[PDB]
Amino acid sequence: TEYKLVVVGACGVGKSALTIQLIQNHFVDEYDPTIEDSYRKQVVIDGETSLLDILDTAGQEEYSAMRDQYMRTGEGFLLVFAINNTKSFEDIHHYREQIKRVKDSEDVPMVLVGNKSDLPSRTVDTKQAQDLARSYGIPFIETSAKTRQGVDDAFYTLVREIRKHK
Ligand SMILES: *CCC(=O)N1CC(NC(=O)COc2ccc(Br)cc2C(=O)N2CC=C(c3ccccc3)C2)C1
Ligand SMILES: Nc1nc2c(ncn2[C@@H]2O[C@H](COP(=O)(O)OP(=O)(O)O)[C@@H](O)[C@H]2O)c(=O)[nH]1
Ligand SMILES: [Ca+2]
Ligand SMILES: [Ca+2]
Ligand SMILES: [Ca+2]
Repeated sequence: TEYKLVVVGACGVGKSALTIQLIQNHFVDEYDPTIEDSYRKQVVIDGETSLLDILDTAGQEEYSAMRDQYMRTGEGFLLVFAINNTKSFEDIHHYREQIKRVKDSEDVPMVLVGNKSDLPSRTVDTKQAQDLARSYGIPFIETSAKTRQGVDDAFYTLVREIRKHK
């Protein structure tokens, strides 16, 4: 079985860093903000293997029929913010609504990902993230692409969410 995962979130939250840690097991500090490529990876989850197709999104702050098309094939979404960036946590709501639009559906598999948990200076409290995730009916996973903490879990959890949805 194959699963199409899409990684979304505001500029600079760690979309590309998270994805490259999962795929290539290293942390990148300066990854081109315009590159929007897909990656492949077979993984074993709860005894069952899947081929993961992960679409790293980028682009400009704008509507794009082209991007809508690449994202409509997504079966699950990683909603990423950075714990030291309040604006990125506020954008989460807008990302979820855009997903609902492109998929014409309220119950798309999704996980909320609070990235950069290695950093000391957090502006977004765990409790606000937990309540937001609670209201959406989705899991919330803290991660650090730098240390690799939570990275497998973020993606593995999204796959479980997709599996349950069928
Ligand atoms: C630095 C490059 C980068 O990482 N960026 C730019 C920003 N790009 C987007 O968010 C692209 O637009 C979307 C991405 C993913 C989805 Br799902 C939907 C959309 C989209 O069409 N819109 C229009 C309104 C948007 C918005 C987002 C946040 C706050 C307010 C409005 C997203 C990430
Ligand atoms: N401390 C820390 N820095 C990160 C983490 N993830 C990404 N970064 C850095 O934050 C910046 C944004 O990363 P990037 O993945 O390019 O953001 P994107 O625009 O969402 O793809 C880069 O300089 C990364 O090296 C993390 O988990 N912890
Ligand atoms: Ca990127
Ligand atoms: Ca344009
Ligand atoms: Ca409808």
